[PDB]
Amino acid sequence: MGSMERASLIQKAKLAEQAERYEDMAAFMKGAVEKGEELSCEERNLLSVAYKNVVGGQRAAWRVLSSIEQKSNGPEVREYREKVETELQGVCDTVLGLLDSHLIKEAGDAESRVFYLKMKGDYYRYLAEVATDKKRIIDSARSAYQEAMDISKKEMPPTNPIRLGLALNFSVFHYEIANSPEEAISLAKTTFDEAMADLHTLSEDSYKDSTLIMQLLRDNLTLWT
Amino acid sequence: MGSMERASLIQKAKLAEQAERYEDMAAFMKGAVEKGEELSCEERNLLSVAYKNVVGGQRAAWRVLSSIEQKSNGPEVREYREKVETELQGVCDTVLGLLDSHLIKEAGDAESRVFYLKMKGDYYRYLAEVATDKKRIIDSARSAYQEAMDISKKEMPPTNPIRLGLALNFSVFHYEIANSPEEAISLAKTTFDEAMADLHTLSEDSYKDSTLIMQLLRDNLTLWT
Amino acid sequence: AGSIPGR
Amino acid sequence: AGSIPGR
Ligand SMILES: *Cc1ccc(-n2ccnc2-c2ccccc2Br)cc1Br
Ligand SMILES: *Cc1ccc(-n2ccnc2-c2ccccc2Br)cc1Br
Repeated sequence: MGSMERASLIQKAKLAEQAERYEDMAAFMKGAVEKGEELSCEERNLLSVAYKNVVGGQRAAWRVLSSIEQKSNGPEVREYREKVETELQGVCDTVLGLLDSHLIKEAGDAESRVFYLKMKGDYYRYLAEVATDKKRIIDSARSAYQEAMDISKKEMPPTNPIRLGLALNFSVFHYEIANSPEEAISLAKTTFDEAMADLHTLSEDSYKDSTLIMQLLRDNLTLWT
Repeated sequence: MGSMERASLIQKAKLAEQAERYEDMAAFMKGAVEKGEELSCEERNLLSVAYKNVVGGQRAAWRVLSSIEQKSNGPEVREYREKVETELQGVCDTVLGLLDSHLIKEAGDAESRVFYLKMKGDYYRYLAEVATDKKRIIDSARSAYQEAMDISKKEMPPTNPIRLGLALNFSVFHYEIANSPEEAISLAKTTFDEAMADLHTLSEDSYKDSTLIMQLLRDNLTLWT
Repeated sequence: AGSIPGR
Repeated sequence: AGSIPGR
């Protein structure tokens, strides 16, 4: 995407989202990141939405194929699950590479740095879902989430939607990846309760944003308890 | 896909369908066709389902982008609509190439030949939707549908699901492409009525198949009249 | 209007 | 369970 203007890549990413063309969206946003400038808040969201949709479809397909493979236990189901798995790992490696070159190191503000570290934890978590260096991948996810948590607790109010989404995803990591359901439940509860106590400070629009993510925390707590 | 066994390609196409990986599905089925053997009834359906889903997503995206482009009347929306349009045309050309090399010429039975000629009309119709050689593309769609109709009326009962789906799609061609709404309505009505009169000959399972497509004919008639 | 959906 | 959906 080296010959396209940064602003044109961003515009095309927005069009790709409207057209539900998420692979295109991700390629446009990768091109925008590779221009070397920092990303605005809206541009970070475009980057995250694009890759979340791409890897979300891969993960859903991997789960279908892994279930068929486990039920069967010819080489075709394993071969095809392996093909999807390799593609998924390639997308995660691409996102992690963008974060490492050089989005995180240039992110000084808490909002941007927490956003990228949450992404780093998420994409290591997706790698962990298919891994069997499994321990090192899990530790990489945990380390990224933990640094994001530490910054968010110092620099952001408890209702900040990025802080809330980070805590939600880290709790999912604890429950689904790290075999730590009690840590997952504790984190979700503490996060919910501290956000509840801070809602009084918010405008109607911010209240809507924060309460929507609190409902996701409550939905997980209901499923886990 | 030249190094994969035909049976493995078919098995993987079925897995790709279960995983909703339609681009993969289409590539597996293209590889199977290129083995040079005729396709069974089930294999023809896999081929059609795969490409219908691929081109269906392209068509939906093209329509979103074409609407934005018409509302705006920078170069980005036109450029991106053009990119999607070129990709869609490439998929249609690929399918038409498989039909021409050599699925149609080897199809002797009415069920297979009608199936492929209907596909030929459909993919020319998708080309026509984005064309502005528009007349020649429209005539190619019409010619394919007409030959399929002529065979189906001679060789298939009026409730045959392939015959019904062909008539449904040809009626859509008349209404949406050929600017012939009265021909579309007449074809849909005659097709519905002749199928209705033949339902008494069918088993419960065949009755279910035929009546489902008759409902689609009725749905179009309700929208058109 | 509607063509055959195709599964 | 459920992570942040992401639009
Ligand atoms: C990880 C995360 C957390 C919050 C947001 N965010 C910001 C503004 N709205 C949202 C959002 C996104 C998805 C569901 C609900 C909400 Br309130 C974005 C991200 Br990537
Ligand atoms: C073009 C066409 C027409 C009918 C079928 N078909 C055969 C058996 N079932 C179906 C079908 C497919 C989609 C919707 C409803 C029905 Br009854 C397949 C095809 Br490609």
